[PDB]
Amino acid sequence: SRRRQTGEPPLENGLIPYLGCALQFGANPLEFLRANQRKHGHVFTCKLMGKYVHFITNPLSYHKVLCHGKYFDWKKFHFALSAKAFGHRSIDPMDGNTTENINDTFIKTLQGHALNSLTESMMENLQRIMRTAAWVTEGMYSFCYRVMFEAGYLTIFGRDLTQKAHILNNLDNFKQFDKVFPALVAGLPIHMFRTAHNAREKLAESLRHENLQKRESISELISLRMFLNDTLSTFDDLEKAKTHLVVLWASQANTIPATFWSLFQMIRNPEAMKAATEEVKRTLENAGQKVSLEGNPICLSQAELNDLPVLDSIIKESLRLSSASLNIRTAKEDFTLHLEDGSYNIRKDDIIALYPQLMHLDPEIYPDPLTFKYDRYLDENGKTKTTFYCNGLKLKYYYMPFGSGATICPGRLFAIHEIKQFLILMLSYFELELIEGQAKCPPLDQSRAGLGILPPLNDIEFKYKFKH
Ligand code: HEM
Ligand SMILES: CC(C)CCC[C@@H](C)[C@H]1CC[C@H]2[C@@H]3CCC4=CC(=O)CC[C@]4(C)[C@H]3CC[C@]12C
Repeated sequence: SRRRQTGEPPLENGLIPYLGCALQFGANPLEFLRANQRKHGHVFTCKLMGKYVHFITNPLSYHKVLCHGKYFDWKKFHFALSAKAFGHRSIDPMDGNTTENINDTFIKTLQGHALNSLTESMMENLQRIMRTAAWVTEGMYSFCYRVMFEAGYLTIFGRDLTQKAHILNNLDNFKQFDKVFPALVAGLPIHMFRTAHNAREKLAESLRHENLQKRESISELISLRMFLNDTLSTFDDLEKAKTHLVVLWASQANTIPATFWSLFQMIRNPEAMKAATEEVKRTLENAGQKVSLEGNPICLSQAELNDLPVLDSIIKESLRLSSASLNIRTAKEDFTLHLEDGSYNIRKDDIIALYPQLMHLDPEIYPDPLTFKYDRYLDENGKTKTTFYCNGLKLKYYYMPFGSGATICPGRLFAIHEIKQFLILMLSYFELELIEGQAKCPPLDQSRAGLGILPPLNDIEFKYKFKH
């Protein structure tokens, strides 16, 4: 076994060989870390699934970790996770299967100019899917899944302009595969889950280059990713298809619960709904956009979308409460980490992690942290508030659902645009209400801890009726 040495943080080895604290950590991730915070302070080491994870819990120490250091490796763990879960060979250039910098691929196609067409495509696709008036009762999460999945799929992978059952099949397959994702990350083989195994292979088949080339309006991302698969990799046809499944999962898995919580919190709070309705009404008027189901589709520019402070605040506050990401980096060699709490010795191949849900729900940073306050990221005038403090010091990192530094989601700008577009269209098309307005906020499904946004454990019913 491993023993704590000179300078090294307090070590918690756990009661199980290999797993260590994994079981206890999985049982209640936030309370497990909070209990270790009381027992060991802001810096402690946990043996998890064969690894030794140093947790940095002081929000004032996040900057020393999120920096581009010569001792950190921020790809090796992610690349391995992807390989195991999606069933492709190593995408690490050191392994010689590809020479592609996937980070460069994502930057080039999810940001800058590429973002314009991608944003424009999402708005067209959403409107295609969403367009005597009667009240339709449905599960809010079920609704958000239908709408966001189909729109997201068509925006990223283009349209087959030749078929409704096929969209429904991909939808169902994705639900079946995504259901066992926490187990796949843990190390359990997909073979063990027959339904999910078949689902993953069916998803992969439809994303083969031969099937993708037959589609209209493919994203610059996938068309670049196809080109680089052929030019810079030695992957087989199915492996190439599985690299597109990684991108499908990445574009859907966090957007769907993110969309649910934003929609839910906006309707649940009458104050948030009234403000958002007025903002969308104001924005559409100034852009000369008329909401008509039979006429021409609405068009909003990136500039118009980025100037929605109320919606931005609603999304940010929705993510603040539901984000459960695990910010990880690995030690390249043995070194000493210098933090506000002290100096700690870290060994080679050790993991240095952040669980920013500890910060998002910190009462010292966010007063009444478990309450949804729609204007939490707004000032007196109604402009985005970027100043948050912690024990007197102004915080550089205060909101991290997409991560930060080099370990940041490249799809963040698109993610916020597509949620905004869904909310704009939902407010413009329908009259919205809940089955039980005075019903409790659903508990977060903790089985998805470390994988991004936590979905609700149980779905909430809601009603919608198109406007005249
Ligand atoms: C609410 C929406 C989303 C959330 C909260 C989210 C969150 C994240 C987080 C936390 C990571 C890992 C950050 C880290 O390295 O510690 C990540 C990675 C990534 N996300 Fe997002 N994401 C979202 C939407 C999207 C969308 C719409 C796309 C579209 C393509 C996307 C593409 C990716 C990709 C490709 C990576 C991996 C980057 C790399 O390893 O090189 N994400 N995202
Ligand atoms: C060309 C492809 C093979 C690119 C591969 C991208 C892989 C490495 C990326 C895409 C989406 C990323 C995940 C996004 C969601 C996420 C949230 C977290 O809080 C921890 C890290 C994870 C679990 C990420 C791990 C690495 C993933 C799976």
